[PDB]
Amino acid sequence: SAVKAARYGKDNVRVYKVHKDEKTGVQTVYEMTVCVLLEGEIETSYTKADNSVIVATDSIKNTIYITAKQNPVTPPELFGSILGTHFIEKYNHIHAAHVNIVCHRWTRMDIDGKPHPHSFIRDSEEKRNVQVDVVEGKGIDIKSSLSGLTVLKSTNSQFWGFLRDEYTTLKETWDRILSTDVDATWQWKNFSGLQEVRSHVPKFDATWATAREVTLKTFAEDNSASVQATMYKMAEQILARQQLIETVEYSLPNKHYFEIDLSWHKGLQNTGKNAEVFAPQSDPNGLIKCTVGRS
Amino acid sequence: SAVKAARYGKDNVRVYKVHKDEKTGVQTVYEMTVCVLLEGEIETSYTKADNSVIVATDSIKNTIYITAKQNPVTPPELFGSILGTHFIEKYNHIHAAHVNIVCHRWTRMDIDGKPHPHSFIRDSEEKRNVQVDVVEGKGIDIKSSLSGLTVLKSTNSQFWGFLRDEYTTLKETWDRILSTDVDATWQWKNFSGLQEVRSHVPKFDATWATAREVTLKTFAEDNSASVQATMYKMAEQILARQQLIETVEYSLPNKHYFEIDLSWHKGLQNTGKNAEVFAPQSDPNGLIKCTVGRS
Amino acid sequence: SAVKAARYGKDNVRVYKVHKDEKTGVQTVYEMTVCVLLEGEIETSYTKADNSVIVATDSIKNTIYITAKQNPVTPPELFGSILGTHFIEKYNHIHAAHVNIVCHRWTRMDIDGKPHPHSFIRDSEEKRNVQVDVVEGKGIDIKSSLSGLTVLKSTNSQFWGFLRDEYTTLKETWDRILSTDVDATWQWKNFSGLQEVRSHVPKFDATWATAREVTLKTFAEDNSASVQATMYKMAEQILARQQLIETVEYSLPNKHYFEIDLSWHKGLQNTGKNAEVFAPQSDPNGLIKCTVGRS
Amino acid sequence: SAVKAARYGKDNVRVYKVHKDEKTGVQTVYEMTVCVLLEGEIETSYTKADNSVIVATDSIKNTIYITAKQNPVTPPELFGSILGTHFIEKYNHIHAAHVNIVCHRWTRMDIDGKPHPHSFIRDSEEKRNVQVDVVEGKGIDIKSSLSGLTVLKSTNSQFWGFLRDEYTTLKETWDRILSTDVDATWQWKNFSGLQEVRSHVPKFDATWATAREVTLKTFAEDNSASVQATMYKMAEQILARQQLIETVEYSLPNKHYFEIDLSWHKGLQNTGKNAEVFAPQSDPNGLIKCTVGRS
Ligand SMILES: O=c1[nH]c(=O)c2nn[nH]c2[nH]1
Ligand SMILES: O=c1[nH]c(=O)c2nn[nH]c2[nH]1
Ligand SMILES: O=c1[nH]c(=O)c2nn[nH]c2[nH]1
Ligand SMILES: O=c1[nH]c(=O)c2nn[nH]c2[nH]1
Ligand code: NA
Ligand code: NA
Ligand code: NA
Ligand code: NA
Ligand SMILES: [Xe]
Ligand SMILES: [Xe]
Ligand SMILES: [Xe]
Ligand SMILES: [Xe]
Repeated sequence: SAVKAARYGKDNVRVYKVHKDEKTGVQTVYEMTVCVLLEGEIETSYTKADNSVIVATDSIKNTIYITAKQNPVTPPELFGSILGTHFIEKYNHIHAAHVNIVCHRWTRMDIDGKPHPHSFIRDSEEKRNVQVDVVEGKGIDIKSSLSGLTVLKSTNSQFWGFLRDEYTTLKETWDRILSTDVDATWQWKNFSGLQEVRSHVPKFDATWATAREVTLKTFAEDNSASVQATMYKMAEQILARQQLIETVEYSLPNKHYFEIDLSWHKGLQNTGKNAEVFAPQSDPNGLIKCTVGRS
Repeated sequence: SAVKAARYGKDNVRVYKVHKDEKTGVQTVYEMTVCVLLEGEIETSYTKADNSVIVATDSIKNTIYITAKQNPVTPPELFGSILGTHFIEKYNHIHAAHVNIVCHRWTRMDIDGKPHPHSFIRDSEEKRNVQVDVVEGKGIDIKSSLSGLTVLKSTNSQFWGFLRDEYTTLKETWDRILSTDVDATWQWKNFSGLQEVRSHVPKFDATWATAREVTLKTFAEDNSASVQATMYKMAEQILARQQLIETVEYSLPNKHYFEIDLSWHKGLQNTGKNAEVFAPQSDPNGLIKCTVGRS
Repeated sequence: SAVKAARYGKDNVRVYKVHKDEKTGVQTVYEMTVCVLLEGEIETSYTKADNSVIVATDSIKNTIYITAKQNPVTPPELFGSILGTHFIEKYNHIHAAHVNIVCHRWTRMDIDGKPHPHSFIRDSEEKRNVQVDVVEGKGIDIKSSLSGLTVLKSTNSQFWGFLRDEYTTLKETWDRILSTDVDATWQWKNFSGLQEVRSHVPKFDATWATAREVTLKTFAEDNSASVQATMYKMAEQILARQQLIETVEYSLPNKHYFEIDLSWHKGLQNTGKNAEVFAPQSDPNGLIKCTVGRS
Repeated sequence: SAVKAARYGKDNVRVYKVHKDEKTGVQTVYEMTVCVLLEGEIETSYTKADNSVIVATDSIKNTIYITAKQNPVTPPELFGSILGTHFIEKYNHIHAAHVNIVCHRWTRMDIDGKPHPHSFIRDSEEKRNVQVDVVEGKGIDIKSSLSGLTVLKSTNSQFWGFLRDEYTTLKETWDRILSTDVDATWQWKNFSGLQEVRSHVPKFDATWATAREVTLKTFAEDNSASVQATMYKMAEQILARQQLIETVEYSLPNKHYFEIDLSWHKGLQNTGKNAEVFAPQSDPNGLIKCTVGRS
């Protein structure tokens, strides 16, 4: 037997950083969860109990804190690239670093219509994420994403004209609830290294903001023919607005809300046009995915 | 042996309701999770296998949907009171109903600066809750609450002057991070029945809004001497603003963020005045509670 | 306004302890999660920012580790009583300690039919818990429990003869699946103090074992007329076997498994006597509680 | 823009099946969670709102229940292969089916030393899983796995001789706790179709059992030089025992238990040879992976 693939490192490293503006007194906080996994010439730690090739995962953890101390942590695409580059440059025998970062929301509070200088609220479990793969001699591959964005529209969703056979019971509908948790990933063109990532820094926040805005607007305004059709419209628009993106991937659950027939009880009408009370279903759920790229 | 206490019913009943304004086309959604437990002359179902006294939990579930169809579901204090009253009035041998309601946020989306007529976002896992106890001959006891409101301030929190003995290692501090998840409960004076609850209907939303606003403002503005001192200030203000509240209870975790000493690494300064990078601690956590009532 | 009630302390303190037998080489591990909340003359920390009355929650955490170092941690009833007593005796102004302990399973592995000396497996998320309230001048109140014991029987459960009215759709049944997660609590007679708790030490593990065995046997053997009837049989037997228990409380979800009618598809028979494939329901669930005491 | 990849289907489909032996009266239950995602000529549902190509996810759900009714559900490798084959054969334009199955434990209860005929216990959250990819013209690819197997050994784990540089604070150790949650996946050689999968049916349960046994024995008996070294030993043995496996992958968290220095308190000795009480760390954690194949 032989080692075909191996990676190891530290997961679930929680990091908080504060920036203090001395002029204005305004403080800004960042909180992330970081995972770093390394690859390289490390097979002998598995096969021969040779620990000499291991950069201890505890040291990886230290490195994350030190790197956050000495560098900006925003945008996360830049921080991840710095962190990944560090490992492949510092260690001769490490040839790839894989960095995943989940950014948690700390949104500045408004108190009496004014932005507070040092108080923050977690407005939703929506995350902004990055996956950065730094591979020696092959540059930096970055996938950026938003996840945990939960939305619902109460009308202007339809689903009819699907295949009907002996396995089908679903009725066609011209008016239903549509609710989902959005997972959207945009993959950047490969970057040659840290200098190139630095040169595009302003595009990272702007593209995140565009992806979010396009997702919300399209969801709200599309008279949706299906999850498939609506999500494709989202991805098409993101690609049109940022030339440095190669692909956009969406993964969307269809979180079902079922009509409840109450007619057994005194002829109460609660279906079709009269539907007011619905039963949200925890499971099962549709799951629809698509990756859209350029012609 | 004897039955000393018994209650039974249906938990985790998810309910969604939509209101459609025909004039404006505007839709408003409500989504809740409901639990109803009943008490009464039901001991024989336990001791004698006498099911004749059991209102099936499946029927309780049906009743929740039917009641939501025929009544407003907002404010939840009113809906819970209607639901609880139904059971004690309908069934001679049922003498108490305990209704818990968790309201989930569906906040109307703003698209291009305008409120969308039928699209909604889950902005945070913060909940608004009620517990309604309807007891035959003893009226209606309502506890209202907000929970899952997660906040952090990066300065203007202190903690010094605590007891120091041979079990103490904690250093006094004049500048720390304070972060918590707020659980706040206000208990209404007992209501004689549904007519009285209906007469106070406008106070329920207003008091929730006041409780939330007081919590946020006090947290942000208090130069906090301790969690204890800050939370007391919150509760005092809520009681001053709503005479129909008897008690206010807060339960607050102290979610710790630890300094990281980096001096071992090239004398890097990251403690005290130089602290920028911190390690959020998942556990353990302080837990501080208090119930404040009137003199 | 006035402080009506207050308690504070440290939650989620994870503790592991190992015992090493030098003679046999056998090691035994214990892992717990501990919460300690204190009450006493501490109102001024809330009302006057007087921290002098506060035993820091960080010190409480230290005390838990120190106490675990110097004392046995098993049975948890004894450990909790030692820990709670410590606080009320050490601190003049602290008059109550509330200690909750969750014990996690680390079951010794059998390798080739032999018990391994130092290797363990987490066989299920079932917990053994205690709640210990130590109140100065009023002794020690202990509630012991097991929770997270998940069981299912595929037949020998019935449910018929319940109340039928205009809210009822549930069909009577003479053969159904019954599945639940068992939460069972036995409350000990009040103990005068630590000496008395020590004198009953062997009863704690034995009664836990009896409670577990009675629960499992009764569940498996009862041709169940309802959850209510079966759980009462459990509680009755536990009270008969341990005179030092005053009350037994059970809280049992009814985790529903629904028949699936497949007759629409080529007349396939999958209901009643022909039911083979079922749909487990995540929610809603019945919830049935009862507290049984002595005549 | 163009669709580069697309798949859609139903996730989180809970299924329970009972087998009743009429001769012995013995019942056996199976409970699973199933996900089925399809690929094929379905791009037009995304790009042109052409639902005619969509097999509704609701129909996929129906198909899972119907297939479970008409076929054995064990071993899951066989059930998944039947289910995946169904979709590619039934629908001309569907060319790939991806089936994931999580099997939940329902272990027969022993009551008074005898196996009970119809009562079961969930002994741990350990799962047995399969991923089956059925691709038209390319056969059936099966990955089998166990996950959620949580173990700890209190000694006979070491970690020394790792790289030490200016980022290292970790002390070398010759005696530590090792605890992990095991995720192990074995990938079968490609099968030409359902006939071939059927011909190997007895190997599926046997290989699962072997993988489990090897994992437990090696963990318990290895005087571990590192997680890396121990896991490699596991994978090597599994490959030696089943020639039809091509690769074995392990993914293992290193769940840390930290010594607690208590010397500040009356010189109490709780480190090194005197370490008895430890602090389990919820995060961060090491994460170590490896894929082992044949020379
Ligand atoms: O077994 C281990 N492997 C590792 O790679 C490591 N890094 N720190 N501690 C460790 N333990
Ligand atoms: O055992 C049961 N008890 C109940 O109270 C009930 N209500 N519906 N089904 C039920 N089953
Ligand atoms: O605000 C606080 N209150 C407390 O009681 C405490 N104990 N340690 N740190 C603390 N902070
Ligand atoms: O939008 C939808 N897409 C689908 O593929 C589907 N299948 N059932 N309902 C559905 N809704
Ligand atoms: Na390198
Ligand atoms: Na009544
Ligand atoms: Na005292
Ligand atoms: Na096909
Ligand atoms: Xe969508
Ligand atoms: Xe606070
Ligand atoms: Xe039961
Ligand atoms: Xe391991």
